[PDB]
Amino acid sequence: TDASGLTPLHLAATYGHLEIVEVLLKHGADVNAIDIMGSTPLHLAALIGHLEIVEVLLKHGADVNAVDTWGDTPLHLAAIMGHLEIVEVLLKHGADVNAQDKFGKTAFDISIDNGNEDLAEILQK
Amino acid sequence: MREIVHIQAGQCGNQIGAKFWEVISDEHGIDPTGSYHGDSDLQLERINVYYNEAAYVPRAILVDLEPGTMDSVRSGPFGQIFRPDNFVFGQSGAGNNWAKGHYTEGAELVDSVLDVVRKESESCDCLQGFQLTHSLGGGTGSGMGTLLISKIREEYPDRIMNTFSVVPSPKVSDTVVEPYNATLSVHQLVENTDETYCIDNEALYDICFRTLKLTTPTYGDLNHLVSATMSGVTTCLRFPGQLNADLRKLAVNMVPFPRLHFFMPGFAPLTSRGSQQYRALTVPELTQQMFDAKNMMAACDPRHGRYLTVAAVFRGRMSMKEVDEQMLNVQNKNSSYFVEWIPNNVKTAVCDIPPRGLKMSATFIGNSTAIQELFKRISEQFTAMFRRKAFLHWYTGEGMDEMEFTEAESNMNDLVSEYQQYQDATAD
Amino acid sequence: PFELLPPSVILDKFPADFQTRISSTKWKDRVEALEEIHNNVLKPVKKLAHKNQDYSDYLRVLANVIQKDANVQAVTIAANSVQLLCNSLRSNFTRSYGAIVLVPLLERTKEKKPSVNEAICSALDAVATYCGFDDCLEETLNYMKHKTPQVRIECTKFLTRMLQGWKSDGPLQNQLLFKLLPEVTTAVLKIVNDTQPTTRNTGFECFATLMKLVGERELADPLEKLDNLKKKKIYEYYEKVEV
Ligand SMILES: Nc1nc2c(ncn2[C@@H]2O[C@H](COP(=O)(O)OP(=O)(O)O)[C@@H](O)[C@H]2O)c(=O)[nH]1
Ligand SMILES: [Mg+2]
Repeated sequence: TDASGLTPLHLAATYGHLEIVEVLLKHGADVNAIDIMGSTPLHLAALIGHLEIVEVLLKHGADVNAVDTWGDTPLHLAAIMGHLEIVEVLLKHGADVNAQDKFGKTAFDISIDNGNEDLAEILQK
Repeated sequence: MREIVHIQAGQCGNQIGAKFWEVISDEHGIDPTGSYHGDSDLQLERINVYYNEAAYVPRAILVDLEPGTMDSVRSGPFGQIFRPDNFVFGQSGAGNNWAKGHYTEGAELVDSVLDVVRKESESCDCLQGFQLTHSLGGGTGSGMGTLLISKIREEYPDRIMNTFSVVPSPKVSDTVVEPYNATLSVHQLVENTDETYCIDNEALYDICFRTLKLTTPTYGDLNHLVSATMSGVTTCLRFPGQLNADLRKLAVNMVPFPRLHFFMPGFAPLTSRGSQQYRALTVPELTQQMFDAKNMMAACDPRHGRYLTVAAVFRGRMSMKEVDEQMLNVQNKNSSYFVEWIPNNVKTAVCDIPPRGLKMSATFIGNSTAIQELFKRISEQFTAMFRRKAFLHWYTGEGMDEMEFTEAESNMNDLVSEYQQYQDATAD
Repeated sequence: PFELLPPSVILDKFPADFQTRISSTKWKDRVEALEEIHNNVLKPVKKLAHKNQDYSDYLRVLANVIQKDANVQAVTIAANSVQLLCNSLRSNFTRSYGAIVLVPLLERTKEKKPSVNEAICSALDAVATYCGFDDCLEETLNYMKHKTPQVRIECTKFLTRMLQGWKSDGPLQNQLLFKLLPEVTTAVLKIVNDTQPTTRNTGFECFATLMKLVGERELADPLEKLDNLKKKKIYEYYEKVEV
């Protein structure tokens, strides 16, 4: 970690470095490592939309319902940006849908606050 | 108020710009050679606006940092008609970075563009204004475009600045820094352009998918709707009409407040690429399909906001009296969705010449407060990435301070709040 | 004054890889070359050498990038160095040093980014505090009649700044008085009657800041040619303006 708490896994999962992720995880890098803001490598992977990274993170036991300082879970971030394939994979690994951020808007309240007709279909199917 | 200088910047700018010049050159009876082969004289009545005299050449400037689209346009069907000297294309690209186009490598090329801009302006009897096509989610059209706007603004402070800005969406391009670029670009258009047509790609995609029933829409499927919409909103400018003749008269009728100059265009009927839709829709149909959300080029529900000003343009031989009855009806039957404190805010024009392929068409231009939904959508994606400062090193590495992101985010939310402010104002 | 400080010498510190780098087709080279001499040579000093040092060679390479460089980033860091020079070199910009940067700063007031307009104005203020109205007065009036609306409002605001801190030497008949109505009040009226509102708003202040210095009855003659409306916006600032 540095002055922010970011690990090589955070930054590899953020900027789509799959080969760097698979290697760090083979040699035992903490998947649930949080930075100073509570962001896990799964948070940043769901944010940028690296599907292959999101699955590899989960396959090593990634906390799928972790919360950062702002109260967002990887399901919130995969939804706000519209990475629908990642939205599915999270739910298929037990992503809780009722998580409320500091503002109180859940995953379904974000599919509504932006009128995402695509997301509303998957979010309850 | 006569001649209009057209500019296309970036990948998307030169794409929809070349497709727009194909459309109007045909409507004005101009073949790729530049010669006139039309029949009616109304085509040549106001050809001086977009074209120059030859021995007809478009008054268009083509800009991009990447020379890729330079050759894709010249290899196009109408690529031989543009002036060779009007191609201003740099060496390196923009990498879909607003800061590279606006601050770094676009500023190194912008002086070359203003030299071509000046050239086309000196040969104008009376320059009416400028017209820009670009994408807000890109790097060159977003970054270098807003720089070109602010540069033209300081050199031509008396001319209208009009833009055709397309909005990024996850349903099309998968680049994640597009909310950054669009937020930084909207932060410029709100303070530099006199009028801006919002062309949402999420709306264009939903139209090709849910209305034209195309499973996998391509950019040609999307740019077909853009060229049709651009041809309609420019009809009154190139054909001898009475209402909204020049750029300023249109802006004086459509922009009640300076920052609220973001228009929600519509068009009917929604045709496909080379399909069969012969039967010219009736006037009551053209009016119903004009005022719906399924024909808006912007992902906003007009039911969620109020229309400040409205400009409707009908094309084709039809009963002008039957048009007034319909345009009156939709107003007094949906009076809650029209601002009371602006009397006669809806204005309808008629043009005898239809677009090539149809007998009756109708183009909608609305200054609705529902356009805040579009900015709310972009502002949500912007903050989601910005809270984690993802990819910020792109823009800081090109000189931008982190504060510039906070300001552009703040001014966009101010623009949203203002659109809500007049959505709640009453008459009493 | 606390200006008994030892004058340090900084014209030696300039590395050989500078005049080549500051004249490069790569923006990074020009930005880094200006920034290093700003942060490492000009920043950690407070009193420069007034004698046996000709900074005019360095000042004109700053004006070249201020006026002509397209990289707005370098324009900012270069104008800051000008402000630092004339600050740390009190009573140095007699004529050549003051004029080598004045008109490039006025021309570059076109830039609208607040950080850049802040840097160029603060340097224009710093060159004015040591050259009150040498070239400034005569040269500032020229750029209030410039074609660009942005350089009109900024050069007009800049006169108000110098006009505010106008203490002169006295007793009377200074360069301002003999140009009061022949040129100065005429250039201000063009701003007062500009087509744009924010521009006129600058001239309203600038006119009211002028009536603050010279008796308000002395300028009642050009006041009557003005609209009764423009008279109330001018009297508006007269209550707020002082010095
Ligand atoms: N409708 C439409 N949108 C486009 C087209 N090309 C690019 N875009 C959009 O523009 C954005 C990328 O900007 P682009 O023009 O490629 O980068 P630029 O060259 O720096 O302006 C993406 O979000 C795309 O959705 C096009 O042909 N049609
Ligand atoms: Mg692209």
